[PDB]
Amino acid sequence: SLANVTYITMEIFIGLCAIVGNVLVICVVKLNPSLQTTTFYFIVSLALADIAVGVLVMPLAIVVSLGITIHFYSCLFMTCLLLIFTHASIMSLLAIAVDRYLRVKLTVRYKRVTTHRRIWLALGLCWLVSFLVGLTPMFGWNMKLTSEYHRNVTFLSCQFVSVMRMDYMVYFSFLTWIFIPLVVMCAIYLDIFYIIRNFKTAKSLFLVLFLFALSWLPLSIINCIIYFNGEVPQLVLYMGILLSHANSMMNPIVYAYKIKKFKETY
Amino acid sequence: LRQEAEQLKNQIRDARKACADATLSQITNNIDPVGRIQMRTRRTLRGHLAKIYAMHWGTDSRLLVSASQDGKLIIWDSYTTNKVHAIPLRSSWVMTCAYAPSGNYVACGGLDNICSIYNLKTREGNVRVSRELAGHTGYLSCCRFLDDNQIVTSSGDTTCALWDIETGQQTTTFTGHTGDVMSLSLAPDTRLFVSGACDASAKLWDVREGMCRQTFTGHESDINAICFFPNGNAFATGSDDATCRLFDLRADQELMTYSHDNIICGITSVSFSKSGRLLLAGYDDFNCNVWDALKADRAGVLAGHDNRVSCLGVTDDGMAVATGSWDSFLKIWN
Amino acid sequence: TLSAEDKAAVERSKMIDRNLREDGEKAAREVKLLLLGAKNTIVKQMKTGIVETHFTFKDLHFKMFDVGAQRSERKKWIHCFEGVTAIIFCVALSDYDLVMNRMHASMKLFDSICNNKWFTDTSIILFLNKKDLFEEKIKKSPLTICYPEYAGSNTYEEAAAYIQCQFEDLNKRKDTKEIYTHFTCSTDTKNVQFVFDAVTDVIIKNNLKDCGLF
Amino acid sequence: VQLVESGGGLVQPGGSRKLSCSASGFAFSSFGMHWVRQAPEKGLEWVAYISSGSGTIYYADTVKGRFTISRDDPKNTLFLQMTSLRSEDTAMYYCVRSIYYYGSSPFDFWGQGTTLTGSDIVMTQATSSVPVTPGESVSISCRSSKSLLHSNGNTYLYWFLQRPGQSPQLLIYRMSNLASGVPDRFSGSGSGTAFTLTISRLEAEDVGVYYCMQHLEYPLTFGAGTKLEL
Amino acid sequence: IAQARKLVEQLKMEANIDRIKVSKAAADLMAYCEAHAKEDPLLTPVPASENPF
Ligand SMILES: Nc1ncnc2c1ncn2[C@@H]1O[C@H](CO)[C@@H](O)[C@H]1O
Repeated sequence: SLANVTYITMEIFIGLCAIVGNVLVICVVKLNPSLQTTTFYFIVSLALADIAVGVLVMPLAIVVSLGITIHFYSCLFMTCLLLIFTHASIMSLLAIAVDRYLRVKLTVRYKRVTTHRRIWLALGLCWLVSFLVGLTPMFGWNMKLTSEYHRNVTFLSCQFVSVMRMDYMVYFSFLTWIFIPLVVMCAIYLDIFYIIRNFKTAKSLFLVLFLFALSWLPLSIINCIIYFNGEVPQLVLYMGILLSHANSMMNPIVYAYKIKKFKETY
Repeated sequence: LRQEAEQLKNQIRDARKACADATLSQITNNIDPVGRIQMRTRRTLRGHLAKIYAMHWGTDSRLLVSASQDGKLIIWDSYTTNKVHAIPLRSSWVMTCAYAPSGNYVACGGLDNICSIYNLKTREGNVRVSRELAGHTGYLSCCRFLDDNQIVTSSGDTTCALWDIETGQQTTTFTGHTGDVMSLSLAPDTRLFVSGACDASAKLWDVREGMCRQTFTGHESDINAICFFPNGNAFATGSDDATCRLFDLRADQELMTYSHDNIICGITSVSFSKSGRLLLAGYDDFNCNVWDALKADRAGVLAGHDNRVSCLGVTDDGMAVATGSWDSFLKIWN
Repeated sequence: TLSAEDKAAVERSKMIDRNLREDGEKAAREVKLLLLGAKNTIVKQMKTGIVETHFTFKDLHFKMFDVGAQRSERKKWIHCFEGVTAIIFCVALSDYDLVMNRMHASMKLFDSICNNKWFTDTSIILFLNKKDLFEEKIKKSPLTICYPEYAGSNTYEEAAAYIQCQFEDLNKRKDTKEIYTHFTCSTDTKNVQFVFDAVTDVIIKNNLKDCGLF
Repeated sequence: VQLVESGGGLVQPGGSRKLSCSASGFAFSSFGMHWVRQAPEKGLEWVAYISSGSGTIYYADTVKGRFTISRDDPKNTLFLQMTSLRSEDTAMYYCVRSIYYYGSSPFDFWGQGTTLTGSDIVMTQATSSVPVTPGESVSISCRSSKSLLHSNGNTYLYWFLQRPGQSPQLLIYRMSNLASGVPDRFSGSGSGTAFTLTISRLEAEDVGVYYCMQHLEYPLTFGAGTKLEL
Repeated sequence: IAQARKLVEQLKMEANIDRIKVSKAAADLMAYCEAHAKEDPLLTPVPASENPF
């Protein structure tokens, strides 16, 4: 296991880069009551989703890498938490992008139509949806539907490809919650670019979209190769998982730090 | 006419020249320094949302009142970081605040030219306005309670006035300044007071008969703050020329000049300690220097504020000092 | 821990904090416009000490602080208005022949406002008042009595456009603020329409700078 | 400032009755409210309490579960809902307002009062009845089990005066403090365990029953009663 | 002409007041701080038992 060893260690350092920044953000909001407004609410929801990656996802992402012999329903529930809070980070990125889209489409009415009550309802809605997308295989979409042999096997080894269905990853993980948000986020940022003109501001929108694409698209096409009967090496399969968690460590860098109000406090 | 007043200006000058035989530095060069004063923030009051412009302590050295530009007067329990009262204001433009010696009243004022007195101990339990004073034509700068019945106010129409809370009309008017009067300070015996103005001159007034006794000059810029010594025989002024100066009511001249070469910005608030050994001045470089008033040495820096320091005040027992600033934060230092 | 009365004192302090943030978003929702310039004509048709006028238009609440009654020094209270959206500045056009020159006193006031530390980020709306009386005055007297370097025709369109270009020439840090220039009409109500259109562009930039885009 | 309690009267033990009071003359939403029960020819008993904004609600252990207390701030009406009544609950019910901040005087006003027909600090009065001639200074002793001195430095004991035929009146709200509207002849001193109230002059208005109350920890317990006679 | 009535006799009433020497006048400022140096908590840091902050 000359490759698995370097994977596990790098998951912690990226892992602990993530958890320091997001905890910092939550305090900064609570220390400054001028920052307790509409704008910073969405940044709190992105920060809390990335804290849950640091304390839940990061221990559980190592467990499935060692293949420890555990119960089938225990290994599926451990991988169920790998999808609740990573998809919660993606849905929080869409909530910020629609929040910036209301700023250029509503104008004057933005501070009147959007109410503090409505922000919790919509943030909570996104969080709720994310919880259910991570809890789909346990209610009848488990791997046992593919073969009758897997129903008799109990106390197997915990491998992500052995418990999680290749089907769910390509059509419900990728096409509904990775592909549809990406095409929307491209359409929002393009529409902001046309209304700000009627190179310094063009790179601000392009960088935000570039890091989202770099973190989730190399892993998404690995699931397409395995489903199309291909074979992938594990040198790049481990690097895809790393990049899939690197989105949490760059969220306070690209969203909180660019805010000039935060830029003074920190 | 003017030639008779000009020759007696030299009559003030040569008597003052013969009065100064030595300096304060030549007396205090043979004493020990107080040392590098390092003091930290013990409490931070985070309730406000706009710039803090005025802050006054209480007589029991626990309750303080802070005035800000969002239209809120908040009474703070500085021991437990609590909000005893929150008083909404009729005009959001507030530049001064005051606390009664009995603790039953507070005052506020600003660009509305109106000094409002709020009652704190009423039967109904909510803070309500007790007396509305409106006789000035210039913006209110500083107000200080004498007791529950009379208050002295500073205004921007080059006048100071003495009021009466019960009648609601001023009894004495203090005239003679040419610049905008920016500050007040009440003496420990509450018989006489000073006022710093924008004519680079501060004048000492009598409360009883209402006449200016002495006139002090020396600054090359407008004065923003004033405070008596705890002895009551001296006071200090803070101006916009990055220079603090100390006066004596008996010597009637300059004694010490608190300035540094690297300080350029002006001074907003100046207060003394309990013993008068430490002078605390709030500058506009986002920090607050502590000046040893007998040695003209910066013995400590208070650099915990994001924006400029606008108001500061020391407790009656000398236990703590609170600093207000434009970043909506009150910080109690000890 | 705490006693039975200290727990209720902290609970009282928490109930105040939910009323401070309730009033904080109420005040930040409304828009503040400082009204400078020597003024009284624009406020009577849209509707001692500082006089503030509260009015609403198209579901937006405006407030205009008229500080024309302040006869004191402007330096001691101009930093109290740094958290505003736009300074409404009024220039009369019929005082160029009247006299110190009354027209040149407006440019001295305009130079001090734009070069302030506290008004660098804040936009400035410029109103050129009494445009009807300037048309009769420019026919009887030339504009060259004020400016010896005056060039071009003496017609009303060229003279009014000539005054405007020096007013924007006094602006420094042109990337930060934008000066909106309007000619006042006494009969029509288009003056308050220009204020709403100008303040919409500022708060869009204010909303975009909160998130970090623009 | 007045409190008029509505409701009350005859009721079966199987019945349930609702008690409410009318608050006027003060900012009702900023004041916490209490219900205090006075049994016939017995001491005062605390029932329930609501904080400001209905944040924290406490109950007495004997009436917990059976009793419900609620308030309506726009209505300025405080409600008590009683669902199960025994033969012990037949008593006079008073409503008390109280506000809590630094230097505050809680329990400062008492209602008129309507009639209805384990680890607690026990307050005991050493004397049942002391007949006092006017002009002679006396001390009324209140004895506690647990020490009322707290870490922040103020002892939480409250002195009340029951004039015959009227509502209770607060005289002294904490030790070395005096309430408003009370003359300067009332003076109190305290210790770790034993507390006393030292009056100097006596008049016709000073006769009655004196109750000491504690506010250190819920539930609040009153004194037995020190009657004075003429 | 208004300064002839007010400003003329105002400054001469400020002229004929007694002044002590500044060596003696600043000695009272020096001696006041030495007399109260033990009672100023901002100069000498008090222990945290009696300190409320
Ligand atoms: N093909 C895969 N093999 C192993 N783990 C995967 C795969 N696809 C997704 N995951 C896991 O799911 C998480 C996000 O769904 C990833 O960070 C990773 O832990």
